[PDB]
Amino acid sequence: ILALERLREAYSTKGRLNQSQREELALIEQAYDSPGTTLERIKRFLLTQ
Amino acid sequence: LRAYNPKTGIESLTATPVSKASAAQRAGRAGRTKPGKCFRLYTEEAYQSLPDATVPEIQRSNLAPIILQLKALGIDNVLRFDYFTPPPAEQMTRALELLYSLGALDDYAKLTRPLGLRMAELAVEPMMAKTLLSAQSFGCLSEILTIAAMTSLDGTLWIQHEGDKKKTESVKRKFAAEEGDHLTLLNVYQAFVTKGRKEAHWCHENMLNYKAMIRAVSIRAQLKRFLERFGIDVEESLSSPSVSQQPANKAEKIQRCLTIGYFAHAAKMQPDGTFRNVSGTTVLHAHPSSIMFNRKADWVIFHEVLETKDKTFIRDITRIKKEWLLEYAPDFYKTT
Amino acid sequence: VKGGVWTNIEDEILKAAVSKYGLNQWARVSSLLARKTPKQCKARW
Amino acid sequence: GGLGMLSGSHILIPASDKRWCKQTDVGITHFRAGMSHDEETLIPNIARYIIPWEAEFIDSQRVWTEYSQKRLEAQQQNRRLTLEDLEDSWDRGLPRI
Amino acid sequence: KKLTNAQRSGLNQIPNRRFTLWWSPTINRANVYVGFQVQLDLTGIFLHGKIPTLKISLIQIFRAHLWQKIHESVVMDLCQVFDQELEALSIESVQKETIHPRKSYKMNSSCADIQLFASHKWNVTRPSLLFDTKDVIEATTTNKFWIDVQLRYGDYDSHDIERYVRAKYLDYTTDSMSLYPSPTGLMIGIDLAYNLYSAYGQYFPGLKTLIQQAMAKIMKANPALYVLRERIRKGLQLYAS
Amino acid sequence: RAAYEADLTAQQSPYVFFGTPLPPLDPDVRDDGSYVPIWKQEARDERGRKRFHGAFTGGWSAGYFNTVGSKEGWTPSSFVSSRTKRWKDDPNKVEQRPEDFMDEEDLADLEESRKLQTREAFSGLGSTADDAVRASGLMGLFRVEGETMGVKLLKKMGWKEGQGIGPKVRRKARLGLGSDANITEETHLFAPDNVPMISFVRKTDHKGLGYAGETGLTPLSKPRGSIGVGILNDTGSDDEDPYELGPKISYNRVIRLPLDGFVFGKEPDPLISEIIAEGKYPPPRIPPGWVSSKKPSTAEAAKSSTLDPRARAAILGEKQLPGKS
RNA sequence: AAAAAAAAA
RNA sequence: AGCUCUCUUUGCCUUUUGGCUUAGAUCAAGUGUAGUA
Repeated sequence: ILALERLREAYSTKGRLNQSQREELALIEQAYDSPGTTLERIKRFLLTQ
Repeated sequence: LRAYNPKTGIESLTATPVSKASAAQRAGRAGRTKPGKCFRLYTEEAYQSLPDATVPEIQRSNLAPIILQLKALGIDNVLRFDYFTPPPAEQMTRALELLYSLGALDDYAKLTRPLGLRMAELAVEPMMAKTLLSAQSFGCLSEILTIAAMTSLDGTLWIQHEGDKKKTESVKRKFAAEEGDHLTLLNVYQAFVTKGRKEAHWCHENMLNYKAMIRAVSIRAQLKRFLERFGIDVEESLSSPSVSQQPANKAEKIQRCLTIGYFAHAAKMQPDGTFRNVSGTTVLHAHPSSIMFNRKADWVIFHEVLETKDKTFIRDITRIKKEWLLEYAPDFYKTT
Repeated sequence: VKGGVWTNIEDEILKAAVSKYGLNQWARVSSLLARKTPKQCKARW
Repeated sequence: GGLGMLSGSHILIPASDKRWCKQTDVGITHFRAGMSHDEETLIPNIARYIIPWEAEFIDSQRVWTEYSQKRLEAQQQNRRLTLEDLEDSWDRGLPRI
Repeated sequence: KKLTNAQRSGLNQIPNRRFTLWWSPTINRANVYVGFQVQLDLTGIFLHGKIPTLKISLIQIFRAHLWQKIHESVVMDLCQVFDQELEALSIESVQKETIHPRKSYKMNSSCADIQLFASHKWNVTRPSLLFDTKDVIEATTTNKFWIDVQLRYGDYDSHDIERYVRAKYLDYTTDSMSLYPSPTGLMIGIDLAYNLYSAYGQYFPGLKTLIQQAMAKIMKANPALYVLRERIRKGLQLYAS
Repeated sequence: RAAYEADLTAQQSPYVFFGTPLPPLDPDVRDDGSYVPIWKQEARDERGRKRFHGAFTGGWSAGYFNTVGSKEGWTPSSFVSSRTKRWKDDPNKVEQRPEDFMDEEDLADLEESRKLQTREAFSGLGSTADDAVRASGLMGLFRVEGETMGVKLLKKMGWKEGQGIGPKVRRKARLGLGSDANITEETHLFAPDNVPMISFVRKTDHKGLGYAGETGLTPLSKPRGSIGVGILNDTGSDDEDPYELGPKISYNRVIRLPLDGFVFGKEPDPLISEIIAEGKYPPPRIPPGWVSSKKPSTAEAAKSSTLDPRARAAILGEKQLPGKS
């Protein structure tokens, strides 16, 4: 939870965001919707990648 | 299952869990010729948890045509009738409000003799029956008679050739007109009948069906016969070469007759490409079969509306104007 | 969709795009490819 | 409709910006407020609305010792501290209470 | 939308236009220390210096000769209300003078608007304001009256309407170049930028109540005034709840 | 243009006899009628130049070329009346409407303000406003339905809110005295209760039966107005509460082997068992001696079907609604 | 105490 | 051991990239359905 809002403090609700910020916002909302898969992906990346 | 929400008053084709009778007939139809297997993809406690029978169908359907039919039989006392199951008390209020908006019923919940019977005895959807019965008092009738023939039709006219995308777009634009999908259907009928010589292979190059649309031809014959027992002479001027009337005003006449008959289903296009109702609450999208799917419009009428699993689609778009709707629905619309 | 795995179509279009535009204009090259960004084209090369 | 700027400078307002007209049915009144003064009212400095740090630290220490006091004689009584006994201690403390 | 840089800059300058319109009486000031006072064409708005955002917003407010149509609307409303009160005022006839079509925005010289021909020689008073009650009737008698209406777009420093109509009546009856049909008339001034009204000059008995009631009625419900207020409200995007 | 659009329109579609056929799909001519999002549109004017023309609509020019006037000029009207001839007793008294002082764009945005709304006595499509009204307590108790007149004509024909539609029910009562069956049971004539509406959950997914699913998280908490900062210079909300930081916080008051992965049903389905079985009831006795009593167009009738529903219900013996009386 | 900056049979 | 024509190889380059700077700057995107006939 905490990590997500830190990233979302970087971007105001409105704005002219380019592609990578909206990809990040999509990833953050996806993490909010599906947290277990996000945490498992984070641990897999942290072990493997 | 098809359901009909009466508060919003829209259809919905939604994926419901099956009934115990449904999974029962599932297992029964599994093992027909040899002892077979069933593969219900859910747990046994879930199997205990489904309802025993299907949802009653009169609680999730348009009660407007069946209240119309029950009045056509003569049982006006629809409240005191021996139904097998009682319908919801407010869905039929929406139904009879729909009946009043089409005329038919009076202020005193009685069928009107001249018009109400004439919408009553037809086997067509009531709103466009009201469209048809208003044509003679205003003008052109055979064109919307043809549209009534082809709207009483379920399977689509255009065959789905997945190998053609710009070609099917061209052969739709071979017939298409900007003033609604109804004029496109009228054009395909007039192309098939006047010069087509009832020929199926011509429909085979034109990506068109054969059986359902000649069934619609028979439907047009039946509607013309039913109006012949209405005592109104049929103005069959299509065979005549009298084209001296200007076609723009006649197309305006056709869509004006439609908006007299389809005043309830009115929507406005929003600049993100969507459609909203008069209240501006429900989100409506153009169905991916009309030409108006990819065209600009301001105010539209649609033959039907249905809620799918994700988006609400509206069908048979036709262009209108605002002051037409203010003129022809004084009891139903009023300016701000 | 702006993601996926690299197909043969995309690799050949990327190489022809690099032949025309060079290795310092990845936004033109990525404009050629529908599903790939300038960073993804650069990473693929 | 103004710009809403906040000021940190000594900006005096001449009294010509203290008059107003009003229309009535028996006449029109052109009021000029501040006639009894020959003194201009001054634009409020922002720094007079911000509590100095030293006093804020002192009150933070004092009101947190008070909070520990009410926690000690609150847990030997009720189970949760209310929002009436801490209304006096509301916007105090560097970790605000 | 896919939008050009001139249009980007126009959209970016819109709130500055609204701010400049809102604070226009204190920006378009008279105490200025320098600035060539020019008049905006076909209006009575005087500009000191060049402020382009103020000028473009004021042109948008007063499009399509709206100053002239306001003047015509107010004078014809006054003329018809005059037409309802001939009998008690001993007015023999009422006339609407329409010699100069574009006099509503000329501030150097003015002409009469409405003429009232009297059946009997009225005893005019000393020239007094509309809200002045100490009427001093003089023994000089006359048989003709005229009503002049003028529109003022006042500013923050000069929007006293009584002194304005006093100065205007004395200046337009002192000089010989301005032609008035009778020596006794009534000057009516309408401060358009603050919604004020005043009248100054002679009065035959019974006129004062009619003028004040009619003026209140038409400041409440003139149509051209209404479209002026609607244009200002749309320009500010300032609404009432 | 001209000849090309005409003859390729004639070539692509002679079959559109009614209406107007679509403009040709060519690289030369443009398809004006097709939709072109909002992030693809160009802002053009009536003429068709990328240019704005207002003080508050983003233009560097307002009025008739930075002038309050017009091309045609303006001419005042004459107005003469007296005792012999007055204006108010005139036959054609032209009143002063506030629309001859308006411009074409004033009329345009005035009719833009004139929104269309459905009437209060008839329900429109998707009118979703009663949910917040009903869930208000005493406000929902005092405020009632807005008397859509289908409901009141149903009241006229003998229906009451709180119960449904059907034949009369000869049930005694529930007095609220428990479940006492010692009442005399003289069974007044009542009406059937309303069946509840079905409110089906939205199924946008292929999730299986009985699956609650992976639970989703929530974000961690969360003289009126200003002039504005422009719609392009807003970027994102760089105009907050100017006085104090942060969004305001909500405050608490106090502190055979089956298939792999497939389980076997312990008990069979009852009706896949009674399909073999004989059922719960025997066939009738059928004694000897009984014998069969009898030994071994629609369109044209519909043409002559002149029976009105009044005489139809008279000969079918169905009670009718009361009319005007 | 104007210009950029509001298009070539 | 010549002169013409043909072919190959060698030469030739013959339509053979005409400045600058913060690579001059920036660059997400309409809708795609379809228990039953």
